[PDB]
Amino acid sequence: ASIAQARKLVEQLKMEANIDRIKVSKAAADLMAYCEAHAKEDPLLTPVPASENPFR
Amino acid sequence: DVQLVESGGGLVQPGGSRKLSCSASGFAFSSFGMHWVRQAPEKGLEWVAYISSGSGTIYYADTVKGRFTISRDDPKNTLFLQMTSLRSEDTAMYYCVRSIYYYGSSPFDFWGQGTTLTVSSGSDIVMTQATSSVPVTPGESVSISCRSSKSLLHSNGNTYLYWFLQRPGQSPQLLIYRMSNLASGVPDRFSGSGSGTAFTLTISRLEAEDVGVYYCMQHLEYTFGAGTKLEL
Amino acid sequence: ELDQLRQEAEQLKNQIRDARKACADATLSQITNNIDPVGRIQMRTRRTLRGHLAKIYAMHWGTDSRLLVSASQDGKLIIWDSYTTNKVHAIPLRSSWVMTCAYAPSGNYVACGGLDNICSIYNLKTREGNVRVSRELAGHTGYLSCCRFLDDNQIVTSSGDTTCALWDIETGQQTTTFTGHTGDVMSLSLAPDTRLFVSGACDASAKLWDVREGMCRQTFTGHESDINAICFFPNGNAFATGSDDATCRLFDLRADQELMTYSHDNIICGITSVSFSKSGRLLLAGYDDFNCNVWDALKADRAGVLAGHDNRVSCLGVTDDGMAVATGSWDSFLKIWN
Amino acid sequence: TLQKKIEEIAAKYKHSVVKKCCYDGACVNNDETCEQRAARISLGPRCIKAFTECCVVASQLRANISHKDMQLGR
Amino acid sequence: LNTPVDKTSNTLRVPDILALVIFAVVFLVGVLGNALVVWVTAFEAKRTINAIWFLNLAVADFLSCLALPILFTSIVQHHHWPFGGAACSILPSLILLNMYASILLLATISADRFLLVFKPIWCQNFRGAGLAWIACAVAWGLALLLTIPSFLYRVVREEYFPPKVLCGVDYSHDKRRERAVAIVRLVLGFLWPLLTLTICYTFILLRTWSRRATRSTKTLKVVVAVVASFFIFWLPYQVTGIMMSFLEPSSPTFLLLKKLDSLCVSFAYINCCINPIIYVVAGQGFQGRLRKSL
Amino acid sequence: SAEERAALERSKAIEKNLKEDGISAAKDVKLLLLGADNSGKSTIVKQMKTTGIVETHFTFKNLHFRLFDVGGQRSERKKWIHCFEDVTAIIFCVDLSDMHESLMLFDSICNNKFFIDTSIILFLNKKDLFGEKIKKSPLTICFPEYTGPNTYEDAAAYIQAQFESKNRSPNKEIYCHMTCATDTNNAQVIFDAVTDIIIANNLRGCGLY
Repeated sequence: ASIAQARKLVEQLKMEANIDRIKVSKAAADLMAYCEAHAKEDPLLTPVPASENPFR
Repeated sequence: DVQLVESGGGLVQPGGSRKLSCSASGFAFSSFGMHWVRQAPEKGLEWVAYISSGSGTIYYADTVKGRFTISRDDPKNTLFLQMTSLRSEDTAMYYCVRSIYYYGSSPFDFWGQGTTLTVSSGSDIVMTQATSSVPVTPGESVSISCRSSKSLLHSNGNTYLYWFLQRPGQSPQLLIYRMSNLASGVPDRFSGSGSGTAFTLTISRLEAEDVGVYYCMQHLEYTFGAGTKLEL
Repeated sequence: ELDQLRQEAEQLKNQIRDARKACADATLSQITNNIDPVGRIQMRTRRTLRGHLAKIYAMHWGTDSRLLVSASQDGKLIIWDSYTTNKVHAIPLRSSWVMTCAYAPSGNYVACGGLDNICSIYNLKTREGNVRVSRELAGHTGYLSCCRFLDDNQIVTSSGDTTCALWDIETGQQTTTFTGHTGDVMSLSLAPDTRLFVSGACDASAKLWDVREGMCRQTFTGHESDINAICFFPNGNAFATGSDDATCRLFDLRADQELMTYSHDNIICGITSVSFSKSGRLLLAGYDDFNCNVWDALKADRAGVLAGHDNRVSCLGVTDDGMAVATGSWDSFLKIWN
Repeated sequence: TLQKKIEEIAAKYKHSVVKKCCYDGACVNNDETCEQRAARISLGPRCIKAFTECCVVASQLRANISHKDMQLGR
Repeated sequence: LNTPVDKTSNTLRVPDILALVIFAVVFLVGVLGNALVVWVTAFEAKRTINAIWFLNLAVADFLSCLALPILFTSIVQHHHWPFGGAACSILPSLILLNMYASILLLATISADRFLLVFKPIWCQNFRGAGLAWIACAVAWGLALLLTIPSFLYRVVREEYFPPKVLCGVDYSHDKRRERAVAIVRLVLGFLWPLLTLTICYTFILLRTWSRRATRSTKTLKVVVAVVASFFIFWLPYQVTGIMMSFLEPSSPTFLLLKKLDSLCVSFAYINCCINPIIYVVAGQGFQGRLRKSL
Repeated sequence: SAEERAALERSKAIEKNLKEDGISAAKDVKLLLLGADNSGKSTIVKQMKTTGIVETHFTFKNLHFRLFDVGGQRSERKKWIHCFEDVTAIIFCVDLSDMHESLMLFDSICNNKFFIDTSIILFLNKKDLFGEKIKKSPLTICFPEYTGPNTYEDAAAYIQAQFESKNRSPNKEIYCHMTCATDTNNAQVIFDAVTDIIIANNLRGCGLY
């Protein structure tokens, strides 16, 4: 019957409800701290040295 | 099932001519260069010829230029060496070989069976080995070495050296290419390293299958070293 | 009755929306005031891979950050040595309508597919010397929109039948089939950890699927229109989406909601693909308006523009070494930038 | 021929004025019948005679030389 | 004391001045123009067949235009020719090479358009860079064959009074050979091209405006732009050429022609001026490229 | 350079092969066979003598057709119709056994920005059963707006006008044709429209447009 897929949606939504939520502040901290940690390894996000460039 | 197989050997009168033939199968011949490398009946390997992919480029050994000419016919998956005005120095077992050149490819990845050309009596990159023989015992670790006249580390970062193993009565085999990279089938027991002009190959946990002559080779400019014979 | 469980569905959706709001104590757009921009990006074409002759649709870097694969309408899947511009291989495709490239993490395999419903896999390192079909991964009902390798044996596919799938390349059967979009799936991105992958569909809903347990761990619905690009943030916790809404947004898998909208008033043009720089600071998105933009993910401003294409910038990838971004286009010239 | 003939004919005249008068009147340009153009040249009768003779011989030379002056575009 | 009044003399006056200024206009446009066309047709094109013809036409016109300092000076220096006899035998030959290369390239462009509009399916068996290059090479070969008579009969002669030395022609010094030269030059350099343009573009219009949605009015506008300008600019030069070759070496008629020839040449060069402009303006696909060039 | 000269040589061979394949692929003419379900898309190609795209191809006196039937696979059309931009013509066809979803499909295709300057060939298929339909029932049931008689010519012209009126741009042309499954005539009309189209594009390349 057509009700089955709606029941599936209900169950999926409950599973998502049971999922955990951190505060968005913590996620923003995660991303910004990751950027400040890994900037030195990203010669696009920070200018490349002219002579080190592999495409120089 | 790759096959490099050659035919056309035997006796030839000095001053004559003979055409060695290489009849390959099991791979896209057209994509590959070919070299008709040869080995003296009791000595080391020697370069002879070079037919490129699609026959677009060709070189010869200084000891055979003009005398020896090579020709490739892709639709028949065959390479030829036409030798003219044969000298005693031309007597050797001739091995057809295989190569492909692109980022990360393994030149000389396959070698032929060998044809015995024999005749009766009638500014270069040399390679040298500090040892002609070394006694080895199974399970031990053997460290081969060779040295070439010039540094093989090109500008692009590659050191263009290759390591081959020859067992008795057997075709030569590639172990390492560009001195760090294992061939697709060589066991991880073998491993190469080197720098400058000093060049080595290490084999740990030597099995009996690793006995033979470890010829090194250069490829920076279009030769083989003398090779050291490991004794069981 | 259906009305009762539909009411329960509405209640559950309202409750999870309420909890999602409860997690929204802040947003990065208001935290980022404490940090400075990267300044203007002005990257220029250090190479141009002018071999293609009809509308490169997709491209993907190899793990070595030097080789490429590029699929185009031409019917050729020609793979580049980026440094020397050499066409090291050129695979004659089964179909010219390929929308997807995948370059295996080991470099041994490449896969490609599109309107033919098939994720064909090509083995590059054959002893025979030429690239050849390893697998025809037939079994989707819609077209394919993205492919990514987890490892040389199992690949994940996104398709237009509203399902993703994870395959066993050794037998060609879907070890897991992922369903639960209402629209059709346009893009896909394995996490760096290879444990979870996100996808986005034209119903504006993007979600993270765990590959072992195929359950969607979070559904994201901030977009007004079809999701067209997907890519994970390098840390594997956040991901960003591009859409025909002429805008991108950033999502977080542990906060389960949107953080930034990547929209400027003058860009009324859809987004064809997205990717991140190695540090995640820079989000690179290819627009329909003949150019890509590069935008600070933490700030959403356009840090720079990588215009220079005669047509749509249809695909985009960034090296693992973080020293180059490719921008394929319907102009058929693959610009490589730094 | 022309240069030697003109030089020798001009040598007949014992004044710089007559020398000029022939040497410049010899101009081989194709303006018709310089014998009539002499009416438009102000000079003494001696120079007029020198001009007329010098010009008639110069015009004969220019006529018989049979060289066509195509102007480099053809 | 060097008052030049004897017989006839003049300064840089005479309509030679109008010829000079027409050369100036064509030079300004051709240092521009054809330069732009060659830049686009090479850099942004030459992977496309239909840029081969326009590259060749633009380069031929460009070289013909860079020939203009020589002609301009030959005017203002009253046809004095400093260079040696071999220079008189060669440079005034390569100039005609470039000009007739331009003309024959217009003719073969017209024939190419004719095939593109009358053998459209078969052009997707013919059309390809190879045959385009072959046709352009044949155009250049014809231009050399039409240059040869200046490659043989050129000579240098002198006045001996000043240092005045000039470059001309001696047709066996005194005999009827000029007529064959001028006749074949007229035919192959102007009339056969004129017929090619007119016939082929008339056929194009009479089949372009048969079916709908090819009745764009721009085919007629451009066909007129080509044929009308070609006829207008080349007819004076060519009729004056045949006339000055047949007509006797003197008398008021040939004198009047020696006054008007410079203008006739400067007027033919208007076709070298317009050949780039017509396809810059009509080929509106170029507009983006042209704007992006600066 | 080191022996990487051989790498550049093989790169040159591959690039030359790509060009040789390109100048052998552009000879074929691309057609998109849009249309509503069961409209006769398969029939026209069959007389020419599957879960995703099918790209049947054939030749007709020195012209090779790539004739894509993109309609066999269902997803949002805005995501895969845009691939076929740069196709020479849409071979749109319609079946009159219905149906306004076909009218709506045409109103989409003929107006689509990716086909703004792309010609369309409209095959009004199975006229035979259209005549039977109007003979057995009034056309008003299909078009309440219809005021003309139920005679074949008037009704057919009316529906043809309904379709071609959905054009929003004058530059394109809609080569509507009432095929009635006539053998080899549909291929002839496809060819004639395509010949017009490629004369147009040749002429437009030359700078005459």
